[PDB]
Formats: sequence, structure tokens, C-alpha cells
Amino acid sequence: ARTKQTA
Amino acid sequence: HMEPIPICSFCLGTKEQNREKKPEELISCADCGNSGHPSCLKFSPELTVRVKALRWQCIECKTCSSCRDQGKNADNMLFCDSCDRGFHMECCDPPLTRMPKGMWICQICRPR
Ligand SMILES: [Zn+2]
Ligand SMILES: [Zn+2]
Ligand SMILES: [Zn+2]
Ligand SMILES: [Zn+2]
Repeated sequence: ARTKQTA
Repeated sequence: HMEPIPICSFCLGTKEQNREKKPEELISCADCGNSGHPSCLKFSPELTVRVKALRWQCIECKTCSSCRDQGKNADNMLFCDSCDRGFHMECCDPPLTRMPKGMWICQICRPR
């Protein structure tokens, strides 16, 4: 999955 | 919507030149105008088509589609792999006990 803080 | 910026933030290219220097239409943030090539954004073709039909927000403008809290810069949210809408962990339905390893699909895309 993708998140704001890992993108 | 804000007037789109006609270059990709990531590679600087216009719609005429992605990273491969090939033409590719931009996706643009409705709030700030920042744009990206789908390839530079790392969006799949299916995600790209869906996002082009929506009022898309860039990573910095994205607000939670459930609570729409203005929030703080330090907050985190999941991004849907089908529509790229953002959701706080605490705003996901069904509730998650942990982040999925693979794709995550929001409750707007798959009501359940
Ligand atoms: Zn680009
Ligand atoms: Zn933006
Ligand atoms: Zn929320
Ligand atoms: Zn979705």
C-alpha cells in the first residue's frame, strides 16, 4: 500500500 | 480548479516529454495546479484513467475523503490504489489493524 509519508 | 502548471514536477517535462522524452498527458492537482506524468507519478494505466475522471489532489493537497479535516503536515493517510483518494487510517472502512502489504482499495471504490 501507499501512504502520504512513504510517498 | 487552479490553472494547471503545464510541466511535470518530477521530470520537468511538458505533455510532449516524459522521462523517456515521449508525449504523455499530465495529471494536475485541482487545488494547487501541480502536475505530473502518470509514469512519473508511478500510476498504473487503470489508476491513471480513473484519476483523470476525478478532482485529483496532489500529495501535498490531499485531504481525507471521509472526514475532510484540513489536518497537519505530519499526518499520514493511505492512498487508494483504484482512485488515489486519501483516507486516514482511523477513517478506513473496513477498519484496518495494520497497513496492507499489497494494494488497498477504499470504501468509495468498493462499498462494503
Ligand atoms: Zn514527468
Ligand atoms: Zn496540490
Ligand atoms: Zn479522516
Ligand atoms: Zn478508491
